Amino acid sequence: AGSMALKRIHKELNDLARDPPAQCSAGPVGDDMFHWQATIMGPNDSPYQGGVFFLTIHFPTDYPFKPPKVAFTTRIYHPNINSNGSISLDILRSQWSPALTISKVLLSICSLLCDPNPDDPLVPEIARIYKTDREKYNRIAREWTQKYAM
Amino acid sequence: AGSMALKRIHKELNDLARDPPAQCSAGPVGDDMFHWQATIMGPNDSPYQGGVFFLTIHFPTDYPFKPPKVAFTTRIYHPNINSNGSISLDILRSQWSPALTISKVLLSICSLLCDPNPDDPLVPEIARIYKTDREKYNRIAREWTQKYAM
Amino acid sequence: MQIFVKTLTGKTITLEVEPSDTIENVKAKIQDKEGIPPDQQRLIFAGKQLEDGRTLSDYNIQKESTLHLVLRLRGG
Amino acid sequence: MQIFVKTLTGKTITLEVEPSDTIENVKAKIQDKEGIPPDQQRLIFAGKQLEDGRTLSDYNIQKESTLHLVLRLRGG
Repeated sequence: AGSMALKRIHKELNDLARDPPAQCSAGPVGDDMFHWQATIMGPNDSPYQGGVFFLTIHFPTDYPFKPPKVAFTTRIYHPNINSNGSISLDILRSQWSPALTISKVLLSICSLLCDPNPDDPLVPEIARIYKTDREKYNRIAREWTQKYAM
Repeated sequence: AGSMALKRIHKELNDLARDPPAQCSAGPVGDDMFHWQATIMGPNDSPYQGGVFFLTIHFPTDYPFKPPKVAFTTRIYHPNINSNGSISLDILRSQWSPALTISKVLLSICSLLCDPNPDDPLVPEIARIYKTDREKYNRIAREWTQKYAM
Repeated sequence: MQIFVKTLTGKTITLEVEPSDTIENVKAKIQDKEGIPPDQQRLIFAGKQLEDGRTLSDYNIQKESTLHLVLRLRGG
Repeated sequence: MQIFVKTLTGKTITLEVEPSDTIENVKAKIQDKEGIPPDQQRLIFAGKQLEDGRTLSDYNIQKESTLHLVLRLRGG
């Protein structure tokens, strides 16, 4: 019913625990299997290197047929992530499929950290800097990672 | 095996006893050849002048192929030494070679006391003072040497 | 019991530990085989940064569990 | 009580709400059944864009009232 969602989330949790990705980690916040916390590790060779970014994840009651709600709780300087921690990733909206898993979602966000999408930006002002002065962008992103992510 | 490490440590101990450096001294804490204590003497012409700084040294079981673990047990005001007595010296990490010895390590730390590295600092807040107000730095370092090092 | 520790160097080390080991104990062991100062170490399991005084068993870390090891940025 | 929410996809959803619900509460509920981030949502009733901290009852939104939901333009 929603017992169905729970069954699926337990399954994803078991899969994660068996072999978790190196660049991210996730599990229930407390005793509510619908409410998870995640860490995304700043990628190597990025201005986010060394950062640990915390995310909130809420699974809907008819998972896996709607996507999870996922937002950054750590501040991050990125053209595809806004001040609400809201994340611009198609798989979190129109492109979700019950085939996908939470690990796939976090790996997509790791990948987004490595490779921003400045031509279809959530935050135009950051994309502008990314596109015209990548060095300043790396400066500011590094500074935020030091302020907020360690 | 680790009999191999012991053989090497005995050797370093014998070398030290034969002709020890003037500015430092080291040997086994008790009956465990892997656990040593050291004194580093505050250098002349430094704000550490007059201080005796105690260190702990633990040799790993596959010495000399991993570096020794070395930390200050006396509090010291320095941009490259933190509140855990942890010491920022490359030879204690990526730059260790089985060629090096404990005497070389302690001499490097003496030298670090004479010549801090404020542009690549362990403790940024101290480096800032070092770089902008060397006189205040010398004041505070002198004060800590008097509180903690005699 | 054995546990794995994954890094951002992708690399995986194994540790022999007890359920009653504290997180500082685990960091001590990582310093032993990797030479990484405990104070540089951030340990993460199931989306949580692990607290130094807690035991493995407080986090339900069991045999064959995997932790993530993340190094803080530190100057020389 | 039940309220309707009309979109520019012409489409109509229903919500169970209380008069004391705030507009951010209503946006939370819309995120729940439609997956639309609250920050993308503009809610409009009787010619006014609704303010996040106000309650339904501050705007005289009653049972069977209808609100308009308009999505902001947002990039990826």
